[PDB]
Amino acid sequence: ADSFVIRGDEVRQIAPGQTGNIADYNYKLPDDFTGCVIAWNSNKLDSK
Amino acid sequence: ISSVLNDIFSRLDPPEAEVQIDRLITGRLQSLQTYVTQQLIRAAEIRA
Repeated sequence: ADSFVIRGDEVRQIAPGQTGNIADYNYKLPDDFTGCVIAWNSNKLDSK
Repeated sequence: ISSVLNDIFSRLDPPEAEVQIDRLITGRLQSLQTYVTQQLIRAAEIRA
């Protein structure tokens, strides 16, 4: 299991076989990947 | 969508690219199979 926080409209860029700044330079996924991916909003608990 | 493997790979994401690769590979295999079958049939009359 892995956990982190991203800026919000890069959530679709996490998926396998996709490119961009975040998924290119900080977290990459293998081509053949089986696990599940989860996300939710933390504005009220995180932005200040 | 296209008849060039590297074009498929560059333009699409790995799953969909795999789908196209399988499509082309099955088509080419079946075509070669037809060639071999006709040739086998012809060889029999040549031998007669």
